[PDB]
Amino acid sequence: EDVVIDRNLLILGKILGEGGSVMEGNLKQEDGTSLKVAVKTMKREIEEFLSEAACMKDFSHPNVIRLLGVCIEMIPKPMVILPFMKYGDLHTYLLYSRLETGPKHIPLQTLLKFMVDIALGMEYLSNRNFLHRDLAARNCMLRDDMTVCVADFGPVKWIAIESLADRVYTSKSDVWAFGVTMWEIATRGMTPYPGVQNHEMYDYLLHGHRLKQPEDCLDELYEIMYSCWRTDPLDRPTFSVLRLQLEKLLESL
Ligand SMILES: NC(=O)Nc1cc(-c2cccc(F)c2)sc1C(=O)N[C@H]1CCCNC1
Ligand SMILES: [Cl-]
Ligand SMILES: [Cl-]
Ligand SMILES: [Cl-]
Ligand SMILES: [Cl-]
Ligand SMILES: [Cl-]
Repeated sequence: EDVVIDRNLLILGKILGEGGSVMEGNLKQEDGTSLKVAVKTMKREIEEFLSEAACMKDFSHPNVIRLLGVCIEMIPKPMVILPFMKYGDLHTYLLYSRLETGPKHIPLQTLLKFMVDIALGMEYLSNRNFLHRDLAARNCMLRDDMTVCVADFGPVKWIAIESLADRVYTSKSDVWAFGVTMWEIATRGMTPYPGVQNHEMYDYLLHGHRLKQPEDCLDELYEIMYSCWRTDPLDRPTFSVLRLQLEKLLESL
């Protein structure tokens, strides 16, 4: 396909993360310049892979990570090629922000803009009937301009009650993972459901218990993230409704 990149245009560097592993890289480009890339390994069957990557490579949105292509080193081991992001994942960034060494205290207006950015990304993927299935702040990347894009597309405390039960997954389960992500950002990196263990989570949710309003968090913001966890998927808003709720709340500060 036009998605496959020659292994010779790619030089692999140091390991950055674990998701097999994700590496630093140089991509040699059509214009003779080299581009900083992240290279992530993957766990025939590769035809369905290449075909999915070919599909994702057509994505174009500031708040979705570009898939620049795929390499196959040879047993074939394929590798997803992505623009390198020195600011790393959101979750780590939030934790670092609570240290004096790390980034400055993040004001709420900036925390809401992270949420708007993810909403915009998920709005765009949702429209093309693409399901993420692993939305969480650890899988949102920060670009050099500090804009957030959604990533690592294709964790029980992010799985929506209907997906825990029936092994069903719709865009509305993605909306559930989005509210948990909104909570991770409002809490600046707390694990969801403190004092509840992974095995207790289905029964905790089944008895109607939800993520608790964070201490900083605005009531209006907590109403938006609470709407993402309504029992019936059909009663949850769409990403397009959510994006505009958040855009409108951000406008009023
Ligand atoms: N694209 C890019 O630069 N990637 C990328 C870059 C990372 C990174 C960038 C600068 C410093 C550093 F320590 C890590 S980490 C990472 C990545 O893809 N992490 C994944 C691990 C699996 C779960 N979600 C985050
Ligand atoms: Cl290499
Ligand atoms: Cl950083
Ligand atoms: Cl509750
Ligand atoms: Cl909680
Ligand atoms: Cl509460």
